[PDB]
Amino acid sequence: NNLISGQRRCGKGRNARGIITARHRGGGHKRLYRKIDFRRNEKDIYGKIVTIEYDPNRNAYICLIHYGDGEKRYILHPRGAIIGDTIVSGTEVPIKMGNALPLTDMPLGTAIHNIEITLGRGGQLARAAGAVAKLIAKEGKSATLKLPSGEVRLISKNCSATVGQVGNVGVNQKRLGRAGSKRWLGKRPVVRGVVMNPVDHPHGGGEGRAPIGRKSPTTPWGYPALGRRSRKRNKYSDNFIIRRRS
Amino acid sequence: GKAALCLTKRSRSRKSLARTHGFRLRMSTTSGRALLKRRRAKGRKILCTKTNPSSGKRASP
Amino acid sequence: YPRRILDVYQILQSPIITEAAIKNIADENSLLFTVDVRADKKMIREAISNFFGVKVRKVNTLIRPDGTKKAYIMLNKEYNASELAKKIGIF
Amino acid sequence: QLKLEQKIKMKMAKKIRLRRTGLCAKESLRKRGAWPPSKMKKLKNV
RNA sequence: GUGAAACUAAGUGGAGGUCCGAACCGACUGAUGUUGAAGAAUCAGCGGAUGAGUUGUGGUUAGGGGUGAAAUGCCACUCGA
RNA sequence: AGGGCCUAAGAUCAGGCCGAAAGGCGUAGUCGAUGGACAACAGGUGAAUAUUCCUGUACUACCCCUUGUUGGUCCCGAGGGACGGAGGAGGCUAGGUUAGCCGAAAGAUGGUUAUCGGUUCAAGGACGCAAGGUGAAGGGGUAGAGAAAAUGCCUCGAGCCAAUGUUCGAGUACCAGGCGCUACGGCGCUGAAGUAACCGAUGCCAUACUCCCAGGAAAAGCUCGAACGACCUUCAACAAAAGGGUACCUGUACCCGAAACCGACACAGGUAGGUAGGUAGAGAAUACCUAGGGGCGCGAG
RNA sequence: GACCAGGCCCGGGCGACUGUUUACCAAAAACACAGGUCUCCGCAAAGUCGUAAGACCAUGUAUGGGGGCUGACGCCUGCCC
Repeated sequence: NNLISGQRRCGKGRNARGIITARHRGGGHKRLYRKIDFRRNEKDIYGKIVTIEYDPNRNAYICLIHYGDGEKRYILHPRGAIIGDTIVSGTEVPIKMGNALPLTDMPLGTAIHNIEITLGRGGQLARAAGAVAKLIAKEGKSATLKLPSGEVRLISKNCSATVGQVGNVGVNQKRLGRAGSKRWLGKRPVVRGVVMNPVDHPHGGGEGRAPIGRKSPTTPWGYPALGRRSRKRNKYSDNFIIRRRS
Repeated sequence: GKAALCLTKRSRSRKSLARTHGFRLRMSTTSGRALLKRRRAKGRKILCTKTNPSSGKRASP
Repeated sequence: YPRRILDVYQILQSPIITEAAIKNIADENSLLFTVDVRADKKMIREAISNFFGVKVRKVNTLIRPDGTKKAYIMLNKEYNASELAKKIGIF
Repeated sequence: QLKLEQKIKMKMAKKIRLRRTGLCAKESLRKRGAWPPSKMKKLKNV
């Protein structure tokens, strides 16, 4: 195993300056990092699954592949798959669960994942547990995809995608059950707004118990949370997006 | 009580104190270099207290 | 390239003359001296051997708290430190 | 028929790893003091 | 005991922000102390005490700032700057 | 013990980017133990040091010489170092107790020897593992860009892994007690017995076993290895053997549950770790004690 | 038999619960909490910090990530734009 490397960034709520920009982090448990090939760019080399194991750094499980020529890679476990199953990346290849193939040659309407937005990079979309995309159409240079959010988006057709839904569908059936469970998961407590003083947070102060008194529900930094968009405006990708979410 | 109180000092290694306030620290920073200017100007005998030798007698290994 | 720090021909300041040293001459067959603070064991053994033409089983050195290095210079079972030190005015 | 090619290597390997584990049993018993057996025969106090 | 599940008696097992209780960490009540033995203690009892646990070493965050399980509390007996 | 080795958090950062200046970001590297890697124990001595000096017995790293092979060395591609919590059972020892063995014995009082002491030995070398655990540990060739990892072949007095234990170390000491010193301190001579039984750890086996999920550092030393790219090369590089010969810097005093650190005080306070005796007790609580240490720097009524 | 070594019961308010908090007058009914709901964000993500470069988010990608409010669990949560 040369894929399981202890090379954390450490602290990991703190920026370059050294201030807590991303809030409610720390405590946690020490964890390692499994590199995962989201590219799956070992082309025309026939592969075999061997073990399904726990990634501490994810929702979904990881799958250890042994290739025919004799090298090993970690990937995302698809839903139906088991130990000793078979896969391959390339152009031709069948549409059997867990195989990798560019979006052009794929069927119309198949549950898929690990999709690139830009050719070359790797695999950004549908990576969580139960992640699932459904190719709706195709148009010239583009393929029209429906995402896990419930949004239809034009992406480039030459881009890669791995067939099958992503496994471990039941991780919504946790109850955690106690403060301590979320504490050792990495997260930390979240102090409400209305509780604090006026100097700290917009809702702050107020004698007795405070109603959220200032006409709007506010962030810590003045910008109305609870209804108000924030998708820049005239962003580069704007053209490509077709729909909303749910 | 069992936690003592309002003793600002403790007994702490001269390593750490020299890496916080020592000569090599003051000498790096431009702002801090002009503190040594003021110290030689006033003519204080000991410039920056809290300096240690890497060598013996006052070594903090 | 020999010396950690180059120092001198000189090095050796003087022998220590006291009641402990006299007894250590008889017991251990060993001389006692004050040297350079920047003096090395290797440097001392090359000096004293090459000076008197005598062998040195081992040297062992310390820095008394003022900052002056004092060295015990031990001699082989062959060479006799009592008679050697007699002809350098310690007896 | 070359049936001690294990016991050529295995013996010396055992003698290596027993030395190594002996020395590591020393190293870890220095760190947390409690080594030089003069001290250990001296002390038994409460 | 059932088509098999379900269910139930005894064994095995050692979970638990489990229990009682030293070290350890705290600070609920009183008494004492009030030009004190101490610029927050002593004494008698008190809560937790395998965890959101305690702590050594070496580090990080800086005042129109930081940090805050949030009192405007803490940031060298200094804090609505 | 640290440094001459290694890296984490963090730090600084060549070239590079960004900024009125000061500078900010950031890679290659370089620092940075609280961690990895590495070689010594007993007895002895002395106003003040002792794993440092002395005596004995050890071990690590280099330079000789006997055999050798033709290249070494670095870069470099691998193996490995290498890691969690909790729980439980087993085997051991350290330590304790009791007996035996040996020496001593009036302790003024009814009885009484039923009394008092001693009974000790480390590192290391050589050598074997049981109703302790398990039933591939450890190899050898081969294909395919392939020397390692990986797809198929065979083979294993079917066994391994260890802490303890047997010996030397140690016919030496160490030693309870006796026989002489001469004034305020130890010191010369002598020297018996030196075993067994039971209890037994939070210590070791164990970086072992089971279970659990919150999924448990890095880098060098080490071992392979085939390349390519450089250097150093025939008064030479790597392997083994006894005997030799050789051995850098700094710390070492003293206090350190404190009258010496931190609290202005010779202050009822705070302060990381190690060793853990007996009787009673579940117990590191408690009570009374041993070894060891003290009677609290105003007293008298 | 000494030291050592639970007082117990019945009824109500608030908070579910272990937890945290005003060092030096407040330990609670205050904060947090598992759970719930709303709203933002398709990755060159929203948000945050910076004059900038760029850093966190995340070596994560909608069963994920940011923010508002409520506070286990049970039954619920009406009228007004």
